[PDB]
Parts: sequence; C-alpha cells; structure tokens
Amino acid sequence: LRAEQTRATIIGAAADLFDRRGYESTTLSEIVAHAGVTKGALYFHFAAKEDLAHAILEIQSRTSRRLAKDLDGRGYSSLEALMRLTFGMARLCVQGPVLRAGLRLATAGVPVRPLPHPFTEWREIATSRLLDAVRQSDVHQDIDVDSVAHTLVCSVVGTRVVREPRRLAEMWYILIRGMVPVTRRARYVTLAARLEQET
Amino acid sequence: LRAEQTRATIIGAAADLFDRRGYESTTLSEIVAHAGVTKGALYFHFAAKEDLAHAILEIQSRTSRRLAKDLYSSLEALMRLTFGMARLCVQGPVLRAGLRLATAGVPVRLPHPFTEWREIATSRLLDAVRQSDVHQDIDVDSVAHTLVCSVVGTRVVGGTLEPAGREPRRLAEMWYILIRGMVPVTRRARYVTLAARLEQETG
Repeated sequence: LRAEQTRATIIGAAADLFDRRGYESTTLSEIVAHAGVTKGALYFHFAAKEDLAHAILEIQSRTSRRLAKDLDGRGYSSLEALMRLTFGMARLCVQGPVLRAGLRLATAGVPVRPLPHPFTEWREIATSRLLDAVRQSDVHQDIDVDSVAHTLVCSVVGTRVVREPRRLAEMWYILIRGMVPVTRRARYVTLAARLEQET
Repeated sequence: LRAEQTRATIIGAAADLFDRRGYESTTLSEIVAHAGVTKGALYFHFAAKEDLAHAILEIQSRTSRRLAKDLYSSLEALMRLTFGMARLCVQGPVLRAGLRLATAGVPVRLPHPFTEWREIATSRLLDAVRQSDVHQDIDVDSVAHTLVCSVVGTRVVGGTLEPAGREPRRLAEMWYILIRGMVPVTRRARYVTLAARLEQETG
C-alpha cells in the first residue's frame, strides 16, 4: 500500500510521453523508466497500454464535466458560463499534461471505451449553453447554434489538432461581434478581455 | 491502366480509413482488405504507410490549389473558395485525411495543409482589408482558423463523429457571423446574400 501512490506518477509519465511523442511509439518500458518505478508497479494499476489511455480520457472527461457543472451553478448568464469554461479548460491544459495527452489521444483516434468521445461531449455542452443564451437574448434567435458549437469546439481545441488566453479571446471577439445583439455586446467583449488578462 | 486504378483505389481506401480511424491505429492489412487488393499489390505501389500518407498530402494540396487558381472582390473570392473546399469535404475523405496526417507528424516536403490554408486565407483577407470590405482591426489568423473549423467541426478528429454533408451549413453560418462582425455596414447586405447563395449552389 505504497504502490497506490505511484499511480498518479505513472499517469503523469504516460501523459507526458503521449503528449510529446504520441501514443503509438511510447512503450510501457519508456513510461516505467520515466516514472522511476518497476514494471510491477505499473501492472498493479494498468494491465496494458490501452488502460493508461483510458485512464487519461477518464480524467479529461470528469474534469470537463466538473468545470461545466460548477460554472453553471454560479449565477452567471449561460453565455458567460460557456466563455469561462473555455478559458477555464485552457488554464488547466497549460497547467497539466493529462489533458494535453487526452487531446492527443483523441486526435490520433485511440478508441474511447463504451465513455463518449470528448469532442462530442464538448459539442453537446457548447450546444446546450448556446441554446440557453439564445433564450436569454444574449445570442440572436436566427443563429444556428449547432454549427457554432462545432466551430467552437474545433477552434478552442487549438491549431495542434489541425499565448492561449490571447488566441481564445480573439475567437470570442469574433463570435461576440457576429452573434450577440449590439446592446448586449460590450459586456461580453469586456468579459473576454478580462478572462485573457486573468489567465 | 488497371495498375494505376489499383493505386488510386488503395489511396482512396487509406484516406477513408485515416479519416474514420486515424493514421496511427490504421494498419496496412486493414487498408489492403478495404481496397480489395492483395498484400503484394499494395507493396508493389507503396513501401510503407508513410508513402500512402505522402500520396494523400500531394493529392489534397493539388486539389486545393486547383480551386484557388480557377478564380471578384478578394472577399468574394475567398468566400467562393471556402465553399469549394467544403464541397470537397462533403464528397471525400482526402482533405480531412490530410489533417489527420499533419497532426500525426508525418514529415512533408511542400507545406502542411493548415499552413497553406492560413496563408491563402490571410492573404485574401488582407487584400479585402485594403479594398475596404473588411475592417483593419481584424485578427486574420483567428478568422482563418474559424473558417477551417466551421468546415471540419468535430470531424477534425474522426469522420464518423458527424454525418457528412453539413459542411456547407456550418461554413455559411460562420460567414454570416464573420460578416456581421468585420464587414462595414454599407457593404454587409451584399455579402450576406452572397453567403446564403453559395450555400444553396453548393449544398
């Protein structure tokens, strides 16, 4: 029962290698040598490479869900929640390889275990917040929210998949000018600039 | 010319699989079976996965540039081109597969797809700026990224993540948003009706 504390070290080590060098080419022996443990310590937590991949995707998904639920309980407008969620994820992503690895696993097409695809989950979240925002009169009624959610999810996720706070603020500036009624506009431009400054 | 049809068929099957499942976890044996050919037939035309990837990148780059060459205000040209690209993404996996390949770190040489797409777009947007169709204060990089991301959506990491054929819809929506935000009020109307029109002529 000191073997239990090594799990997060192994995950971190795997996350770091998957992120930088990719899933396919990283071996269990590399991960174990990077983490400084035995092959037994790894097998104690993970039978195979795919289990580390699943573990990292689990975390990325929980993290997503927790941040989204928390930001929906703070009395914010639905559009402010969505905007804080994008900046909130980006902040966690530069702060830890586990989400970066999670994103790299998705780009490379490592199957997600039947857990939904992270990109489909994020599109659902954005879609639901965009519909709430339309109902709250913060986004024009004639806006196709589904199409925006797809674009947002692909955009937010970054050009590696095809500095962060600044980039994310420019994408929001564009969306705000184009889909937010002119009188609701300044508040959200101000918020975007504020979140960039804060992160 | 049946050997050359075989090559094209192998290329098409690899692109379809890459688009649907990714480059890394797709094997040569899956591609041989999906192409209907023998293992010996595949190795006759390609030594390795990476040669199939190079062939795909070479095709998508040729196709893109052909559309660009066939062209209007700079803004209208850029808008016609995106719609032309969306149309390719509707009919085949080559362009998407091209992204999967770039994301996987396949070496190119020739530029990577997103690098070229951002150049063409930024260059057309900057010309739109001097033509007064676009405000000068736009961040062109973000605009270029926005346009690309409207076309692929979540399919950027899996062709099955979304049903094909909605590329034109998403792209048109993202032009409406862009136009509202960056085209001067005296000129918006013409570009809004042009975006709605290209969508009908495309989709």
